Amino acid sequence: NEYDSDITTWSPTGRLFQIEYANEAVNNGSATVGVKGKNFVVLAALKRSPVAELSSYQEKVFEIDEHVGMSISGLVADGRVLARYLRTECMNYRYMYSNGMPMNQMADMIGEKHQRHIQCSGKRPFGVGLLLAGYDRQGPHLYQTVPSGDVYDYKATAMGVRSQASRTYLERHFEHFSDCTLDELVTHALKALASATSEGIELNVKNTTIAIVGKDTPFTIFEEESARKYLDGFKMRP
Amino acid sequence: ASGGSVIAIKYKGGVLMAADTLLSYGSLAKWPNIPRIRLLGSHSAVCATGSYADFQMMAKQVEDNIERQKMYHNVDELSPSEVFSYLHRSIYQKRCDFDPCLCQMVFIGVRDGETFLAGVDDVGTRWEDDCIATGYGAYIALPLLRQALEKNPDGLSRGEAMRILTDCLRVLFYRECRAINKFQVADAASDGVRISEPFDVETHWEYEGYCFEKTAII
Repeated sequence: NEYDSDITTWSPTGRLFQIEYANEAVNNGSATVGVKGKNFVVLAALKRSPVAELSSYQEKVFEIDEHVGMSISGLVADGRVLARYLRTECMNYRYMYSNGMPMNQMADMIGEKHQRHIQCSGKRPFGVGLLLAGYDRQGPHLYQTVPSGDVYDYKATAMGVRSQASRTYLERHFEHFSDCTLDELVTHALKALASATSEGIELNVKNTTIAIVGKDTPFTIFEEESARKYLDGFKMRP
Repeated sequence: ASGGSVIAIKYKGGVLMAADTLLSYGSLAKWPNIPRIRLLGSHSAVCATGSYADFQMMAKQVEDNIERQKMYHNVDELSPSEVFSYLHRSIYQKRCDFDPCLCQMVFIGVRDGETFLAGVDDVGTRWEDDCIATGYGAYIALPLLRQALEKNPDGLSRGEAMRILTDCLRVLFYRECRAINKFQVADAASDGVRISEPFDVETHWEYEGYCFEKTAII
């Protein structure tokens, strides 16, 4: 196989192998699950567990503005490159029009920023996938970006290592999300997330982040302190 | 070329912006039949005092931005306050380059109840009231509008505000040199901005104190 040496080489079957490799970087990151309701969006990310006494803590969830937010998966050293740009652009927009940038415009910005990096020789595709969570005049939006540059407006999604089981759970309850309320949304999201962890590991405040953004609710991250309202009572009931 | 004065007032439910339809070249009344009220998007309208080239360029630059934004992406069109904010930021940015946009603008707009009326200078100053006026209308017209507002703060009616708009346009015609008696009134209600056909306000020049014998300095 000599047709993956560069990002600017087409295989005889019209494939870009560097991008098909970059997708494997997302398929091996920490699992995250996003669930979009009628008035709220809930992201639930599974961080790294403490080794019996010691707590390694890495920022996967980011706030981009009062109404936006994003959970990355894959190489974080690219997620920060994109979060700096998204923050800069939502600020350049709130400075001109003095209002929050609409999601349908920010998703396209992310798409173009990705695509600009998959067409030249001295570049490489971002090996990081995003879960955008926003709210504007038109209501809650949940996107998902891939390394190839696509953007998908989702109703409920999950990505990361062994996220196929999270999707297999979500593809049974995703028809009733427009009616379940906030607590029910965060419970659906946590139940879907805990379905991607290892065998003998369960969800608890130590290894879970819960971000929420809705109509009257700015983007709030939830770590150990107040995650207990949604996390301390939680059982993976089969 | 340069426009005249603009006045504008909020009534119960909408905005009214009146402006004379004339462009002057210094002291010469050059073009008396041109429209000075532009309207941007489907909710807002603008009218500028002073140089016409600068207003013509700025209004074009902020009308390209609205339609593109709405056509490219599936988003709602910009509210009045946001397109005015963009107007203000662009005027200030042109001023920092010593490339001023030498025209005081009055900006009106209505979107589903939240009625908006603002004004922006050319140095970057912006403000918002229940009555705006640029050019000489800030001295002659504005006091009358302010009194007609405060004599009943509950909110004027549409006819009761059109009356005072005519009464101030009359004085602006009397006491402003570079002005003519053919105005236009853009009325912005919930449906959207609507520019009226040119009309003329009646005058009075038959005081007895103007008789030839009396005004005589023999």
